[PDB]
Amino acid sequence: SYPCDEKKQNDSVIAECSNRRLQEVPQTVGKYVTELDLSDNFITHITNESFQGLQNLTKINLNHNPNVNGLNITDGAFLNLKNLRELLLEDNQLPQIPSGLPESLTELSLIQNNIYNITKEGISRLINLKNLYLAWNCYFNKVCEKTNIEDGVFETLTNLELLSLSFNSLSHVPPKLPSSLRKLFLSNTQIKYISEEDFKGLINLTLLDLSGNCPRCFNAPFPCVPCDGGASINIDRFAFQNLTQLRYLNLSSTSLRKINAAWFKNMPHLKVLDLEFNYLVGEIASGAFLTMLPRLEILDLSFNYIKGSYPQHINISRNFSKLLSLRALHLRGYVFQELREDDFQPLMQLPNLSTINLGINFIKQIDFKLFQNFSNLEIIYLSENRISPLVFDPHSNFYHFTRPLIKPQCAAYGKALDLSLNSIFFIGPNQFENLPDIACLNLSANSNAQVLSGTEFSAIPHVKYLDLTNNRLDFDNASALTELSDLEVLDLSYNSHYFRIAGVTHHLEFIQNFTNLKVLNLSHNNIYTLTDKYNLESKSLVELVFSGNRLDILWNDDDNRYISIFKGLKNLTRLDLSLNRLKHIPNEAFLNLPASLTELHINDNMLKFFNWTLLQQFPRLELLDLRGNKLLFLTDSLSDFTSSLRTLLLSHNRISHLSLKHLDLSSNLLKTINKLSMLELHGNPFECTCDIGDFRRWMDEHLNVKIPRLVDVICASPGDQRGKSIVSLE
Amino acid sequence: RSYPCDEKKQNDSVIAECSNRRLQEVPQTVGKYVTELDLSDNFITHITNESFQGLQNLTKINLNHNPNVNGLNITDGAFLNLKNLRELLLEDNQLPQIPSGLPESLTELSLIQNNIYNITKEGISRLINLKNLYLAWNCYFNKVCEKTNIEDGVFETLTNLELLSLSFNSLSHVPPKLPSSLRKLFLSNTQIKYISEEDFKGLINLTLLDLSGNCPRCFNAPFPCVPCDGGASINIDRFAFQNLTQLRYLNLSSTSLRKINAAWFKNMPHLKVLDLEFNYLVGEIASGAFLTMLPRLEILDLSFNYIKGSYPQHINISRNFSKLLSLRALHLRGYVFQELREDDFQPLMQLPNLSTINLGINFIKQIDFKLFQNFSNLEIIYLSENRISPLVFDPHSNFYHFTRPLIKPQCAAYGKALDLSLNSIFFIGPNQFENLPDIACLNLSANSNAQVLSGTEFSAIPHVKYLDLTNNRLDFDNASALTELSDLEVLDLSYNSHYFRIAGVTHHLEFIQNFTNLKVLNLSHNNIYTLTDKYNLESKSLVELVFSGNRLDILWNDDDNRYISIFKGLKNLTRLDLSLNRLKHIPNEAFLNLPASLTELHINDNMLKFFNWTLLQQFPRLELLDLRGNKLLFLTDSLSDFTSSLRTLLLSHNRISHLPSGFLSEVSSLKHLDLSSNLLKTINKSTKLSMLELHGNPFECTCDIGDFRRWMDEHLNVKIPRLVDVICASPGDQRGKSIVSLE
Ligand SMILES: *[C@@H]1O[C@H](CO)[C@@H](O[C@@H]2O[C@H](CO)[C@@H](O[C@@H]3O[C@H](CO[C@H]4O[C@H](CO)[C@@H](O)[C@H](O)[C@@H]4O)[C@@H](O)[C@H](O[C@H]4O[C@H](CO)[C@@H](O)[C@H](O)[C@@H]4O)[C@@H]3O)[C@H](O)[C@H]2NC(C)=O)[C@H](O)[C@H]1NC(C)=O
Ligand SMILES: *[C@@H]1O[C@H](CO)[C@@H](O[C@@H]2O[C@H](CO)[C@@H](O[C@@H]3O[C@H](CO[C@H]4O[C@H](CO)[C@@H](O)[C@H](O)[C@@H]4O)[C@@H](O)[C@H](O[C@H]4O[C@H](CO)[C@@H](O)[C@H](O)[C@@H]4O)[C@@H]3O)[C@H](O)[C@H]2NC(C)=O)[C@H](O)[C@H]1NC(C)=O
Ligand SMILES: *[C@@H]1O[C@H](CO)[C@@H](O[C@@H]2O[C@H](CO)[C@@H](O[C@@H]3O[C@H](CO)[C@@H](O)[C@H](O[C@H]4O[C@H](CO)[C@@H](O)[C@H](O)[C@@H]4O)[C@@H]3O)[C@H](O)[C@H]2NC(C)=O)[C@H](O)[C@H]1NC(C)=O
Ligand SMILES: *[C@@H]1O[C@H](CO)[C@@H](O[C@@H]2O[C@H](CO)[C@@H](O[C@@H]3O[C@H](CO)[C@@H](O)[C@H](O[C@H]4O[C@H](CO)[C@@H](O)[C@H](O)[C@@H]4O)[C@@H]3O)[C@H](O)[C@H]2NC(C)=O)[C@H](O)[C@H]1NC(C)=O
Ligand SMILES: *[C@@H]1O[C@H](CO)[C@@H](O[C@@H]2O[C@H](CO)[C@@H](O)[C@H](O)[C@H]2NC(C)=O)[C@H](O)[C@H]1NC(C)=O
Ligand SMILES: *[C@@H]1O[C@H](CO)[C@@H](O[C@@H]2O[C@H](CO)[C@@H](O)[C@H](O)[C@H]2NC(C)=O)[C@H](O)[C@H]1NC(C)=O
Ligand SMILES: CSc1nnc(CCCO)n1-c1cc(C)c(C)c(C)c1
Ligand SMILES: CSc1nnc(CCCO)n1-c1cc(C)c(C)c(C)c1
Ligand SMILES: *[C@@H]1O[C@H](CO)[C@@H](O)[C@H](O)[C@H]1NC(C)=O
Ligand SMILES: *[C@@H]1O[C@H](CO)[C@@H](O)[C@H](O)[C@H]1NC(C)=O
Ligand SMILES: *[C@@H]1O[C@H](CO)[C@@H](O)[C@H](O)[C@H]1NC(C)=O
Ligand SMILES: *[C@@H]1O[C@H](CO)[C@@H](O)[C@H](O)[C@H]1NC(C)=O
Ligand SMILES: *[C@@H]1O[C@H](CO)[C@@H](O)[C@H](O)[C@H]1NC(C)=O
Ligand SMILES: *[C@@H]1O[C@H](CO)[C@@H](O)[C@H](O)[C@H]1NC(C)=O
Ligand SMILES: *[C@@H]1O[C@H](CO)[C@@H](O)[C@H](O)[C@H]1NC(C)=O
Ligand SMILES: *[C@@H]1O[C@H](CO)[C@@H](O)[C@H](O)[C@H]1NC(C)=O
Repeated sequence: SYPCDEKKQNDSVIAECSNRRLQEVPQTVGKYVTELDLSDNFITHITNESFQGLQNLTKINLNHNPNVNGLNITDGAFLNLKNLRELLLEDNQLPQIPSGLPESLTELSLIQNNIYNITKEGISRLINLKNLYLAWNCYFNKVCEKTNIEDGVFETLTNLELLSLSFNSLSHVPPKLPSSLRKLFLSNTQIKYISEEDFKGLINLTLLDLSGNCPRCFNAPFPCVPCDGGASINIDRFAFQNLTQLRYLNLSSTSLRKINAAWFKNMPHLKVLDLEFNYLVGEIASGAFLTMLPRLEILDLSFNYIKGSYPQHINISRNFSKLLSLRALHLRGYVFQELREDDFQPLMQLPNLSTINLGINFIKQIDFKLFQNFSNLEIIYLSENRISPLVFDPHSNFYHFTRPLIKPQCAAYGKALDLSLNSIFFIGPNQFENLPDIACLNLSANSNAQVLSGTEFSAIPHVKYLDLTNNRLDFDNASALTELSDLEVLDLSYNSHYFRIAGVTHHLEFIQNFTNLKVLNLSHNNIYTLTDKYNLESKSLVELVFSGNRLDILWNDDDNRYISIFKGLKNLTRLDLSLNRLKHIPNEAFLNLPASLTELHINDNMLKFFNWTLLQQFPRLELLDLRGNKLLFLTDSLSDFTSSLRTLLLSHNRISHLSLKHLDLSSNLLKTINKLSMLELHGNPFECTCDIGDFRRWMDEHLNVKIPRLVDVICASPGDQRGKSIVSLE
Repeated sequence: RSYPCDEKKQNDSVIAECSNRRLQEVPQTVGKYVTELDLSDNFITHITNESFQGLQNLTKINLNHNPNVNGLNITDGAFLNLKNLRELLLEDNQLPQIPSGLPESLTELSLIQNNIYNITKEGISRLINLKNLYLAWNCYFNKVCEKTNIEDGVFETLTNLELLSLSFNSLSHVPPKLPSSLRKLFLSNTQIKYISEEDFKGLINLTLLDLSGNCPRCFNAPFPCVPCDGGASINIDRFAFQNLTQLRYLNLSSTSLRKINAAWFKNMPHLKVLDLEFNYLVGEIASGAFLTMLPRLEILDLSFNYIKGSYPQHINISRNFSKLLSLRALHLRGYVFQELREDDFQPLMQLPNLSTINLGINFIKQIDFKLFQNFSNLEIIYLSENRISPLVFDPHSNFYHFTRPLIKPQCAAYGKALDLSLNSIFFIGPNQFENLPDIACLNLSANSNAQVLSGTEFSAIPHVKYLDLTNNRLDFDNASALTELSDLEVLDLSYNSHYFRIAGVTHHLEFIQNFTNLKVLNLSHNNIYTLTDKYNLESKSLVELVFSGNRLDILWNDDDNRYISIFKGLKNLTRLDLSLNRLKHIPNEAFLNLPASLTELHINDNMLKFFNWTLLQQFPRLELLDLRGNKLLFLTDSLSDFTSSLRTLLLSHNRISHLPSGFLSEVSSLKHLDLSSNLLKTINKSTKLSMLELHGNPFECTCDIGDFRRWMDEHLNVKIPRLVDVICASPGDQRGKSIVSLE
């Protein structure tokens, strides 16, 4: 299956031809293929011969061609393809919409080109278009002052559901838009005024994006140019009167000081409202508009701080109690010093509020008991505040940061409190007094140097997932954290002494006291020696991450004190030993790794030899990861030593000569192959020669097996073929 | 030409540096003129009386850290031959006993980091000339030495002994029968929990006593630590120090002290330096009888005396601090408190010579900054690692008192220095610097500070000369940025990025030209890839631009050639750092538009495949050219035709495989040529050259090299370092031998 890999999905067969240095549309493409991904290549010309005799094609991706003049597409180059629905032509340095596109198309993407004329003929006549993407064409870099949209070019597209013109200079919403529209994206379009007539038709509209017009252009990485003065976007009172279906409204970075409550009079289903990066401190305090949003589930009022203002208190309108459907409130970057019980009274009566996001407010103190008064809080996000011890890609939501606030696997356990990146340099006795019952707690990165003694967390004893990463904690005391008898996940990654000094010693006895600890992460603790007790012991532990410590020192111990260090983890199935500067694992030591192991990582060490013999000791082992070592040869008789192994990763080793499903030998020193569904081989210095004919034939006799990056499976020698993919030659 | 050691003249005397050379024996190829021999950090296993035969003149030997990667075997009387041996260093040698038969000539002996548990007469008594004896670290916590045994009176015979260090051994009690000659006695970490009146006896000449780390304050300690019973402090008799009238330096750090007996200092009128770090003296700081007893104290360290879990509103400073009349530096780190008021520091305001106040690591939320106006000689206000908001191992180091300058000397040289690094100044409040004295040196490093600089932020301290803004998230796009500091000479904006760590950051560097006396600017690691509106840096004054870790590759592959002249407007620039800019190729005309004034050009750690040597003609003043760590393949045949000014050319870690014949030829304005770590197999046939570095090349040790070998012997002036690492790659049997080794 070449030159592309060809694969089943659904009832459709797919050709992945992305990122392979192709200089032309191959003619070696499977005839069954209905979707062709040619993205991120070096293709320069598309003609009506490029896709000849291929009626079946339904989707083509030509994005990012070519790399490192743009893409030349003849007139009617695609017209032949009677079934073409989806055509992606992003980042192609196109100067005009290609002429003679097939009427079959339902999705067309021309983002990141140089198209300044949206002409009928170009797109008129593509009546079947549902989704049309024209964003990022007349962006500030280079020639287009304004994007010329021929009058009524879209009125003919009466099935158009999505139109994106974001990141082009338009000045005004185009007239003569089809009523069929459901999602209209007009972010960053230099539209400083919205008339009553601009959206009058669009009854079916569920999403409107006007973000970044009259931007709040403060320290924004991307070019930012506000309207004259600090002037906000101008939106007519009745601009939105006929948009009864709107669910998503984005007004981020429109320099808004006032929000007209009449905008929402006829908008009873509004679900999500983005008001990040405006100046709505006043409006938050009064807030007529808040009574008009009884179905709002998500409100983002982030980064509406006033420059230079660090008020004692936040002023929350009482009208917030009228957001009855509110599930998530995002109030980052208001910036204020104190949160009192009373300031959040309006929110205490909202029945479905499960997320309060107060990140990046530099709050010095919070009256923490106030969070007891919420019936459905699942997420309290307080990262980047100042709590003390208590005694690019177009398809990104630029204005709203998009990944989960708290790691899903932590918040899964229950109520989550994230106090990362605050001032909690030690754990005060009253640190967690008056909190609700917390299951997930983040203390990451507080320069916290607490000597854990078994009393610090007793006020929230039902924590299940505890992130303590990037602190300077001492867990020598065997009672450390034992007050959390229900703890399942503990992350102590990157924990070191305060002074970041050479030395330190560890005592890991506290581990055994937990009867339900599942995952423990000790990565990059620079553990080189254990005190008094040389064995980790746990009946419950399933995953130990030990990367970035000094097992080289521990196992070269003159007394062999640590030969059985992990053996006491009787239930362990995953072990990470990466980055331990291992040259040689004493045979004995390796045999005393838990027999229960399922996944063993010893990558990025300096292993010169591996005793393959010992694998019989691990009947359950499925994955063995030995990447990035210095290994020289493989055993001839692997089948003797394991029946279990599915995946063996050997990339970045020195192997020069040659029951399971995946073998990675990429980036080794193989000159040839003499004589299971994935074999990785790229990066080996193949001697492209006839000896190689054996292996070549083997490839043809096993098409099911996947070999990725064939294009990077390269002849090194002799000189005649060097740099040539082994497959092309005969 | 010396081998294996490098030999040099130091003062009057000749010296051999044979450190870290993988030697497996004491060489016999050592210069006869040599009086000091450094064989440290090698693979030597045996020292016999033959090791140093024919080196009578040796005065100092360093055998430290032999061997590397069981210990060093020294025969009896191995050194006895050497009549002039004064200084013998035997550190980290895994020795089990003091070598027997040491020469009586010794004045300094160091046996630190070994396994010596018996300090015997026979070992050292009768080395009557010893002045300095170091026996620290022999019976530490790790391994066998349960306790360390000192034969009675072993030191009484050493009547010239001035320094005795027994730190980091288990002793339990100060040894008896110590010579009166002692001036410095180090007993740190010796498990000595009690000090009697009799312990210091007749040590009337003593100027330094170190008792730190006995009954340690163990909390969170970086190194293994064992406190005494309960939280008990060291026990020091009232009269323990009554006859130590000369004492100048007393170290009581980490002795768990709650109370300081003022009678300890009754007879100690000259005490200069007093270390009390890591104790529990919060109470004593508030009352502090002892403070009246120290009129000549210049340095007081009361750091890290915080109480566990205590974060009091206020610090309580005794009025008795006003009796420390000679005080030059006060170190009060890690007391930990929330607020500093004017009144709290009244006692210190009247001390005439107090020039350093060190309040690092106190997590102070607010300070009444006007209070520092009331000090006549403050040169250093050190406030790192506090919580100010916006206003609207090596045994020869001090183990307890962190030793480098608090503030970079080159910053503090300009004047009063204020260090507010690692605080909470996420923006610059309008009142940030209201009420400060006149500050010349200011550190704002690492405050997550996202200020949009507009030319007003620093107007209350307008005479700042050295400004460190590193590791913040500042915007200096406004051309008025920092212009209120018209006297600014040094600006460090290293590691400045957007708050949200989102990339794509654009820059405007017009503000630079406003300063008529800006000398050094550091824009390193700002990931600058594009400039808005103005594409030229311009300055009449600037001498040094550090531009490392930006994207000149992007800037110079500009399709419009917008940045061909980017630096040309820096008319006075003499040093430019272009390292780490991912440069593959510098457009010829971009290189020509680098300032002609340049004296030092660094383009190292890029990916240069080619270098247009011809352009060096445009730089008649260029003295240093640094092209290390690139991908360069060959050298022009006649460098002399392109420069008559170049002294130093660094080409380490490049792909050069052939030396042009007639190169290194003609004009020789070249003193230093570094071709180490390249791909040279040999050097053919073909100067004021005085250093040639060649180590790390895969030399082909077959007979053709003989040319180069002979050339070495015929040019002894030319220094070639690391000859031991100038190594045959081929043919096998020669591989791994130094080429000088070949017959
Ligand atoms: C300290 O050490 C701990 C434990 O190792 C680290 O925590 C783990 O981090 C890993 C990422 O390293 C997490 O694994 C990732 O979880 C994602 C979510 O998984 C969902 O779907 C799976 C399907 O099986 C479910 O099992 C699961 O319940 C979730 O609903 C996955 O998206 C990731 O998938 C990965 O594998 C596939 C290949 O099969 C790839 O296609 C993906 O791209 C990706 O590589 C991944 O599995 C794991 O969840 C974490 N565990 C815990 C307890 O949090 C910490 O990160 C570490 N700390 C630090 C600072 O390093
Ligand atoms: C942003 O950019 C600036 C400018 O580069 C950096 O500040 C400079 O940092 C360098 C070191 O990285 C400083 O250079 C060092 O100065 C030391 C002090 O020198 C004293 O003694 C000499 C005696 O000749 C005098 O010339 C000098 O005036 C001082 O009295 C030197 O000790 C260093 O010497 C180096 O060279 C010799 C080789 O001959 C070696 O033996 C030394 O060990 C060492 O390698 C060195 O010259 C420079 O002084 C700083 N300048 C300023 C203005 O501050 C900032 O570091 C940078 N910021 C960041 C975050 O990188
Ligand atoms: C203004 O706010 C609105 C919300 O009110 C916001 O609209 C959202 O835009 C984002 C980004 O363009 C859309 O997210 C995409 O959804 C599509 C369709 O299902 C997917 O193709 C995308 O996922 C792919 O690509 C991702 C990243 O490139 C990958 O991570 C992913 O695996 C997929 O391969 C992506 O999720 C989102 O649909 C809309 N919201 C809607 C339609 O309701 C708008 O972007 C805001 N404006 C700005 C400038 O931020
Ligand atoms: C308790 O406090 C006392 C001071 O009251 C302190 O004594 C000091 O010890 C340090 C460390 O040994 C000494 O500083 C050294 O002085 C000597 C001689 O002049 C030098 O050899 C040392 O420099 C060498 O090493 C340095 C780095 O290791 C290098 O910079 C240099 O190149 C040299 O190779 C170093 O400057 C100091 O002499 C004494 N103070 C005296 C004698 O007054 C003692 O260390 C404290 N105790 C503990 C446990 O910390
Ligand atoms: C606790 O807080 C830290 C900081 O917010 C989180 O660390 C980030 O993790 C994400 C997602 O895995 C990474 O992509 C980022 O690089 C990390 N950010 C920083 C600032 O280090 C961490 O995930 C949080 N822990 C939990 C369980 O939610
Ligand atoms: C400003 O404060 C920062 C942090 O205190 C100083 O940064 C240290 O610089 C020294 C010497 O160059 C290094 O050895 C340390 O590793 C640095 N620490 C950190 C956390 O970066 C900086 O030197 C100070 N600036 C001045 C001018 O004194
Ligand atoms: C907090 S009120 C404020 N006033 N000036 C600033 C920065 C300068 C103008 O952009 N900030 C501020 C605001 C925000 C949102 C963050 C993240 C930071 C670091 C600082
Ligand atoms: C100062 S109050 C305090 N109470 N317990 C601690 C840590 C436990 C001591 O081993 N700290 C504290 C003290 C210091 C000195 C620093 C630096 C930190 C981060 C915290
Ligand atoms: C609006 O959407 C509905 C589906 O609810 C559809 O039937 C109608 O035709 C759409 N309006 C158009 C295409 O103008
Ligand atoms: C709260 O959530 C439930 C389930 O998602 C839903 O039925 C209910 O209507 C929501 N409450 C409001 C006021 O919307
Ligand atoms: C092993 O861990 C699993 C979870 O992965 C758990 O259900 C079980 O309790 C553990 N088994 C034993 C024998 O401890
Ligand atoms: C692997 O180690 C075992 C010791 O348990 C030994 O018997 C065997 O010889 C080793 N195999 C190899 C190839 O070194
Ligand atoms: C004590 O010190 C002085 C030098 O400061 C000296 O004159 C006297 O002899 C010394 N005592 C000895 C060597 O016993
Ligand atoms: C202050 O310093 C000067 C010069 O360094 C010195 O002469 C003077 O004695 C010192 N003052 C006191 C009170 O010791
Ligand atoms: C440039 O700086 C140098 C110091 O390198 C100095 O000698 C010269 O006077 C300065 N010239 C100007 C014009 O500032
Ligand atoms: C270097 O550039 C100059 C242009 O000034 C040109 O004359 C010369 O040929 C170039 N040399 C090389 C080796 O490219």
